[PDB]
Amino acid sequence: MFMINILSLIIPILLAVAFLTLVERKVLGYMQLRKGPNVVGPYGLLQPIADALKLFTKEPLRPATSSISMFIIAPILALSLALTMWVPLPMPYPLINMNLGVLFMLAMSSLAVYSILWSGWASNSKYALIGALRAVAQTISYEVTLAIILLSVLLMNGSYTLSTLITTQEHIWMIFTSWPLAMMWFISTLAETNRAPFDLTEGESELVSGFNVEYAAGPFAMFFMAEYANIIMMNAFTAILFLGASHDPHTPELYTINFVLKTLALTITFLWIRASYPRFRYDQLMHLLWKSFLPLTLALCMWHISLPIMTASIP
Amino acid sequence: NPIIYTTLIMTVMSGTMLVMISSHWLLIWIGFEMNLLAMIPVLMKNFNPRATEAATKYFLTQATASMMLMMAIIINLLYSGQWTITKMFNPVAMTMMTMALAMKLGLSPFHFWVPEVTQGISLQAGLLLLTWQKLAPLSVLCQISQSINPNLMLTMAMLSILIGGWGGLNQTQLRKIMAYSSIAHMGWMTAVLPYNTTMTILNLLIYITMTLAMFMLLIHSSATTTLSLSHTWNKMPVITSLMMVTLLSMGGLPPLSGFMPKWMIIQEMTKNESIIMPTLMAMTALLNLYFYMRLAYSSSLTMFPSTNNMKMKWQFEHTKQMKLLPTMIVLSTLVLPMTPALSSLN
Amino acid sequence: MTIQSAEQPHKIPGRCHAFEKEWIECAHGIGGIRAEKECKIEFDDFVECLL
Amino acid sequence: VEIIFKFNGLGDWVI
Amino acid sequence: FGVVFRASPRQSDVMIVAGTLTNKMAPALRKVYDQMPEPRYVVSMGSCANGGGYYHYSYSVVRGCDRIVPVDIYVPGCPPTAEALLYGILQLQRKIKRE
Amino acid sequence: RIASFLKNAWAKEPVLVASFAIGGLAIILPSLSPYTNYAIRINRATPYNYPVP
Amino acid sequence: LSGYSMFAVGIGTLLFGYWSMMKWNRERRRLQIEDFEARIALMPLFQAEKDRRVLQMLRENLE
Amino acid sequence: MLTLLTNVTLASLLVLIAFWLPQLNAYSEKTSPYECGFDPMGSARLPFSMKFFLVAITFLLFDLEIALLLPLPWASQTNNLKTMLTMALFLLILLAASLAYEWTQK
Amino acid sequence: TMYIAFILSTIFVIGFVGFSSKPSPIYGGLGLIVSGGVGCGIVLNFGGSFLGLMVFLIYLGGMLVVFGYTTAMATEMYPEVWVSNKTVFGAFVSGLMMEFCMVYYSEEAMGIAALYSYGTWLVIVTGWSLLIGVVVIMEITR
Amino acid sequence: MWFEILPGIAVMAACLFIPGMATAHIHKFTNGGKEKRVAHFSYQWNLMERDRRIS
Amino acid sequence: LRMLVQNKLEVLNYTTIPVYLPEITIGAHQSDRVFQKFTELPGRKYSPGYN
Amino acid sequence: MPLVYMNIIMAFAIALAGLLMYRSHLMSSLLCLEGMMLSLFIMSTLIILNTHFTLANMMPIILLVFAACEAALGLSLLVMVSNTYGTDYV
Ligand code: SF4
Repeated sequence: MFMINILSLIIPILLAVAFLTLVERKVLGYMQLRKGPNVVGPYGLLQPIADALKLFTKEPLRPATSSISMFIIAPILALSLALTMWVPLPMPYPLINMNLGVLFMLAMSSLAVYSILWSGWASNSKYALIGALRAVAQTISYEVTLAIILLSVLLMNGSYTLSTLITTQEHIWMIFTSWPLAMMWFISTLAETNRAPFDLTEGESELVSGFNVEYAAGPFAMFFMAEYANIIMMNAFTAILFLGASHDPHTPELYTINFVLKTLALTITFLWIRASYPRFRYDQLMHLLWKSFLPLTLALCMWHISLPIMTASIP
Repeated sequence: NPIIYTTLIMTVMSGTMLVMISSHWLLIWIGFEMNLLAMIPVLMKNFNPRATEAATKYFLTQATASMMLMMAIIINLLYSGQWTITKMFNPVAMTMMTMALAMKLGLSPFHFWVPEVTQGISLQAGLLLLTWQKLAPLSVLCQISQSINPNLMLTMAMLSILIGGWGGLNQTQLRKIMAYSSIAHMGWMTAVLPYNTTMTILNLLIYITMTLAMFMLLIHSSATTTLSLSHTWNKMPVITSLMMVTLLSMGGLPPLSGFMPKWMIIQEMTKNESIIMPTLMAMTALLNLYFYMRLAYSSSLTMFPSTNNMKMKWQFEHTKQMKLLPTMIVLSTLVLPMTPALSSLN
Repeated sequence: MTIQSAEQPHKIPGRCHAFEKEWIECAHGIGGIRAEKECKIEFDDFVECLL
Repeated sequence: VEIIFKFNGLGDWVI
Repeated sequence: FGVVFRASPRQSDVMIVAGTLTNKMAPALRKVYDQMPEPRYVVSMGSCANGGGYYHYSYSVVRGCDRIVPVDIYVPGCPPTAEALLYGILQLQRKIKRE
Repeated sequence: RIASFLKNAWAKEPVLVASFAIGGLAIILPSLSPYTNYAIRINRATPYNYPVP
Repeated sequence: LSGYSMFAVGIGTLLFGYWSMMKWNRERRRLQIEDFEARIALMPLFQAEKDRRVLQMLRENLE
Repeated sequence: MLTLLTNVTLASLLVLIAFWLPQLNAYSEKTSPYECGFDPMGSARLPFSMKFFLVAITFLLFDLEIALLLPLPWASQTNNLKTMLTMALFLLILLAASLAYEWTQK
Repeated sequence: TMYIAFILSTIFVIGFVGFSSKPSPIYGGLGLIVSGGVGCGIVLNFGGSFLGLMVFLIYLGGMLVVFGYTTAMATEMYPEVWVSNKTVFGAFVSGLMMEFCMVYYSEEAMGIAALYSYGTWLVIVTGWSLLIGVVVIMEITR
Repeated sequence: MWFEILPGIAVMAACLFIPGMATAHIHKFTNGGKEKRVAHFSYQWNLMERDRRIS
Repeated sequence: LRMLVQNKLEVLNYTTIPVYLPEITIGAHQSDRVFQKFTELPGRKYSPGYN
Repeated sequence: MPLVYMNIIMAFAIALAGLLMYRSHLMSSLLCLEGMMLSLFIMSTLIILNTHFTLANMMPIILLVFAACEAALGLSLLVMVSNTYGTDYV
């Protein structure tokens, strides 16, 4: 019956990305004073399914210039990995007890953007190629610092297994110990997921919906959907990794009741970032990283390498 | 800037010294591998549309060679679980280690890259490529002389001499000729290797001394194409009058030092019987000599017509003297009644 | 880094430590050449240990 | 296998 | 009302045509209309492009917006008050609902 | 005067300054701490492998 | 407010962090090593069991 | 492998219900590539830049480095840290050093 | 049994059949993606999981992306699919028949953790090598 | 007003709430309240190896 | 570039290119002779500091 | 030797023959070379996993490094050749 467990992992999350869309327009609406979607609800609630139906019902043209195979295979990979990254996530009990699933989170995250590269390559359009390319730039440029700071915050939990990361947070929370790395992790999740100030892949006004343009109905729904999969997922990841909680084994559910709060508390924040800052432009986007984030990530890294020895506090 | 250039060249020296030190195989493959990365950029100084594809050739062949080598190491490990150099324990692997090294020396029929690459770079980077790069792969062949499959070695060892001959009669511009000279001497080094390594290392020393003599001379005159060399007899007659000799020492005319290699080699192989092979080899070495002679005719023995513009150049002495040169001439010539000292190499 | 044995962290045994140990103890002053004769049996058992 | 050198065959688990 | 301005026709359907049209501009308009997914619509807006409107008689205007694309609802105005527009699009929904 | 351009760099590139600060301090400091001798010692104490009699 | 206050609060948060983490981490090292004594006590008879079971299967398959 | 298969089959199912469903009329020019209205001046070619690889290669050579950083958490529990610790710092210095060299050769 | 590791080896080999045939570098990049995931799976089956995830991360999550940059610099109009030429497709079939003829015919943890404490020398030469490799990239592009 | 966001957000929570519960109880449902068993190392698996046969 | 300014023969290095047009080129006899004459001058037999 | 190893070795042989059949723009060759690299890696790691020859668990990753490293270099040369032509080996 492991299969029904998996299905039980995949349906609720898709429902969650739909309602995530709706919340996005809601909160992001009230920042603007204007109310978000409302009329169709009554509280808007029925909207996202009407939305998705509007999409899938709508004709999804196969572009004349595009090669078709890549053009179809890319979205598939997008939702694929967007969902697959969810499996080893301790809530409290992971669906899979990977010995080193964090590293696996990095693996999935790193194959993610490759789909973007195909998405813009097979799309054949000028905007497609240029936007896809700059997209891959920002992405990788952030995955390096990403993985280093994640390393440095992992020297002290003990090991790459995730469940232990609960155990190592039975009191103080990791965040008080190494918040600056939490900042850089936060922002790296704010760019790797391609979000608000680090906005370039969509391009928007800069490049009229970026790489994603030539995709029409369903595949567009897939990239859109998968994008929100990554946003909630890196949010949950940060939540478990920097914010511990009380955990009685006899009542696991209690813990989850806490956990969705602590993660939702993050996701909303991205939206409340989106309502706040103009995007960086491709120079500065990489400037602040290579010039400014990174060296601190290193100095902090040697520092965190060095505490356990000086403090005699080896996990 | 020199401060970086010197770090590269020193890390090449290190990248070979490492091969000459480590016993573990992995450190040898690391030795070549580090050697490569540090070898390519130095070919790219000055930088030409030509030089670029020169380096493309060199890298492409060295990379595939290093690949086959590592594969054959891994196969060796699979069938004996070792990392120490020693004997290899699986002929299908051993022949590939021989092949990989055969590319690294540039022995024929793998040789085709070497005459071309030499064409693409300045005589500095050229000389260094034809001497220092010849150390490491030989440095490992001496260590795996114990189990070599002599047939496979002598075949490339001969064919290197024929190809090192016929492709030498044909060219004008000197660098390509120096390439066929070296590609020919490597046949003589790698020939005797199965039988007695000390003769190899002797021949190696003579070869390096020789090609140092030549390339220092070509540098001293900045000649390249044969005709360009032809003018030099009037400006600084001595150095053409000295290229003659060093060329003859390449040719191995017997009073000269360059005869010492061949004449020890012929000894060693003759103890092994194998009497026919050195006869063919020594006969072809003649063919190798002939284009050294023709090149001598362009230069010192006869005066090709001078160009007028040369006259002003007569006022201006050459500068930036290269200290190491005179000794590199003299050792590469007069040393013949000092063969026995070869036993110092044990 | 050389050899199957030769002290490894937490003293984890090689899978074929024994035949290897015997075979190397057989190998010293004999040096290389005669070694491929006399120690052949040991190396053989070591081979079957490997493959 | 007769190619190049012998491949002992059977399932992978055995080793 | 759920409607949201999203650029790039391939991710959009109904099209507003606010403001006066001109000759050089027209072919691009036909291009964009063609590149929309079915079930595409459009909406002429203002006295603008219902039929040139104020600029009905000039060499560069292309009279109505109608003469290059198959318009749905019209929303007369100059400019139409945004609210009259709103009544426009709601009327558009009350036309889709009869589809 | 060398102290003076620290005011300058601190005015100019603070991020990088903090970086060199903790980045070097993390190297110099550890030798000073006594706990380090305990720190290695702890890992002598824990025995993944069995203690053969 | 004042910039010094920022660094002050931050760094204080750090040191308190390192401190508590030190305590808890050491303690968990102790319960770990005790767990290693636990397994290390269990081991030998498992060695015996796997032993007899192996020789068993080997005999059976031999027959 | 089971969850991989169910995920991929799920997605592929969404694709098939995405195409074989609207059931309407594709035709030329509708299927022509988008170019903000006016037709493209030419199919995508060569957006060449040294400024791509000049850094992207540096990415690749840091990623190889972090690949060596990964063993660290486990290496931390080795019996002899003073033998280790220098190296634990060492690579990071070179990482930084490499960056530093790039930082200022422009 | 399942022979699952072995059939993975088979998909691996055809991954190199479509890869070693040379039909625009981009599709070959796909070839190394497929062969990559198959690779990490195969090495995962012996349980050297950390390594399989190195290659699944460091290689495929690194390399083939930078190749997804080279093609932006190379491309040329009308790149060829595998089907787009008789020698390419002929080559792919040429691989398939051969491999088909063939078919017709933790320790790791401390093991790699040892790299630092117990094997400083390699760390030295790798550090030095990568560093001066960055220098080489400089001295070529500049 | 802003409180009216809540119907939109609570529906999020419950959805995310589901897997966290759904797995944690399925374990207990299958394992008989034993609350699953991790086996990161060969040894612990050896304990599950010694087990099953013992029952 | 500064290195090129020094050692002027280098700046002259290609000015004596062999192309053998009849007006520029000189037969070996005249050149051997004239250069044999150039050495006759007091300051030219040797490098300047030594003469 | 178990058949799987034979299969990987053969993947090497194809990863070489592909490098040497060698055609059109050379970027394909840097690919084929990297594929070759990967086959050697996997073939090594399976072995070190086999005999529990634990120290050598360090090698494959180190192997990988330099190998990837040279390939990382290789693209740069291609750039230059791409710089004057829009690449082709021809
Ligand atoms: S409607 Fe009023 S505003 Fe809009 S174009 Fe016609 S005239 Fe100008």
